[PDB]
Amino acid sequence: NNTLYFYNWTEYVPPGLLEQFTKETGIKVIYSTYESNETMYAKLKTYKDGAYDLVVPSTYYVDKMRKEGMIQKIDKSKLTNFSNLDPDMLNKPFDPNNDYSIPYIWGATAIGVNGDAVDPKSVTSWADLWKPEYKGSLLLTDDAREVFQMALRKLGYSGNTTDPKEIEAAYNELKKLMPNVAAFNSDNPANPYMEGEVNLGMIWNGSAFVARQAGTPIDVVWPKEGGIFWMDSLAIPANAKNKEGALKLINFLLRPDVAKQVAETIGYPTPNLAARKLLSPEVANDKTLYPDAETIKNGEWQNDVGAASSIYEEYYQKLKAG
Repeated sequence: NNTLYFYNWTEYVPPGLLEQFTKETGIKVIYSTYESNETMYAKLKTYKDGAYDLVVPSTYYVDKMRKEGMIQKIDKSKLTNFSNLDPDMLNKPFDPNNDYSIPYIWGATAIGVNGDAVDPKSVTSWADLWKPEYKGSLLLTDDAREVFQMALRKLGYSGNTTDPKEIEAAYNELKKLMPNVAAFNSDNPANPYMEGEVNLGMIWNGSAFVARQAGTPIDVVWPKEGGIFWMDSLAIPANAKNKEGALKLINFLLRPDVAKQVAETIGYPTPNLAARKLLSPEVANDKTLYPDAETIKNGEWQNDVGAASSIYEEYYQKLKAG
């Protein structure tokens, strides 16, 4: 009866959701996926094929979009399930009062290892991926900031640096890893491991879950230097034709049964606290999904770099060329 345009990352909405929403609301949602923020960005500033009413950027893209005037304000008064959000995902300084973004799903990037093929006790750090022996067998997520952060951490620098010298040094190191790289995948990184065309590499903790779920000896190792933490937030584009509907779609995503239902299917963790008490105990206590306080303490959240995004972005495409 109404139509809504939703652009989101690839494995987050499982078959059955959007339809459920439609049963309830009578709103028809035209769904579209993207595999990276860089992608989603270059699109929103050019076309319609992508999405207009609802998009989902990483919190590190929120200030930059907000500034370009790309996303508008969210009336959270119409978002009555907002109170279910864990308060530790709300004081963030890129949107202190959550007027432009709504926590949706969080996760981590770490080392995925093919059990029945490689000994998980043998890989312990990001540093190990540079060993000559992993030649032509590594999977890398197709994310500039995640690839830099892994090399940046291997060197002892912050993954949120804004120092071109540091970045450049990571670039240099990233060049040594080139022979080891079999693929770049931001679609569903578990896939190549399951197809078994890669032994070890980077892995999102949620897609390794859906893969185990299907019987793949995919083990997740927290690296000695960190683990890359990130969060995806719902935002409403400035040129949205249906912001009223977008706020419905958001409150739907905030009802605890919904979030509960998706998190058990896609494994990525929910910042929805209500929905967390509802989670089966095999999921809620899986430390590769809801890692302990000492482990987030040792990893680092991907944050805004500002104008320096220019350097990561360019230096990454060079890499993907070279």
